[PDB]
Amino acid sequence: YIVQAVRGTMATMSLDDIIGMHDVKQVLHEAVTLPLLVPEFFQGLRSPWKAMVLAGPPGTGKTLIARAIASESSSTFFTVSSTDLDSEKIVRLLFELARFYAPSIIFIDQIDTSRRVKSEFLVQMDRRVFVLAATNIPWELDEALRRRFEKRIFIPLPDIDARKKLIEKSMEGTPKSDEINYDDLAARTEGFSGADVVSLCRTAAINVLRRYDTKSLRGGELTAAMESLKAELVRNIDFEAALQAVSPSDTMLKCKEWCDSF
Repeated sequence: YIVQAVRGTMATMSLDDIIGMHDVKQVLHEAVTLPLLVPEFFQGLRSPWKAMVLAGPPGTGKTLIARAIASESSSTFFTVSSTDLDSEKIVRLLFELARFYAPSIIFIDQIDTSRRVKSEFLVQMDRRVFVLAATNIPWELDEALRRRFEKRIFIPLPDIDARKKLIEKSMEGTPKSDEINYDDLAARTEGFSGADVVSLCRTAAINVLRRYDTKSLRGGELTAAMESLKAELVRNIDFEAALQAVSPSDTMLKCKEWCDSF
């Protein structure tokens, strides 16, 4: 047929391109990578899980860690958003090409989120194909889903040590003064998700543009005032301007009360 949007989801990263999630990494490593590498050990009572759910706040690394395991376990990766916004003529091809192209991992985002959609999903869920699920609100039940996902992993927000290594990782490549304190930034970014840090750095990086006299309007013509922008450094005043603009996202403790209990 004419639906090559599935090939626009396939793949064929690195587990150390991810900062932190040390507990989450060992779980996904034992659950996906090891079973493929020592099958004689992971059979019978040690049969691998065929699916699990990653539940945590938004923007704290669920898609990166999903793609990383696919790279470490040499799995072909299938990424799918839960937005069918006719639609069902894809899952029976996604799972078809997933089983077809050896071991594969299907990551679907926001399972909380087109009528008879869950039909063909469960009708295709119920070689190796490991499904990795992520939701921001695991409170949303639909027990037909909460049943078919036994392992529920809570993936949390970074601590101050993982925050600093994130803040430094984002600022790399960008011109900046040395007077910047990544320890103070880490301390002042308590409660920030992983995506919040990038939004902080993307903001301070362009606060360099805002501290400029915008009357150097120009347009179409390149000005010495615009070749001056290339020399400008991100400074603490930008991070000060960023910290009062970028805010984070009791709110995230519900995933602990949901993953650790029923």
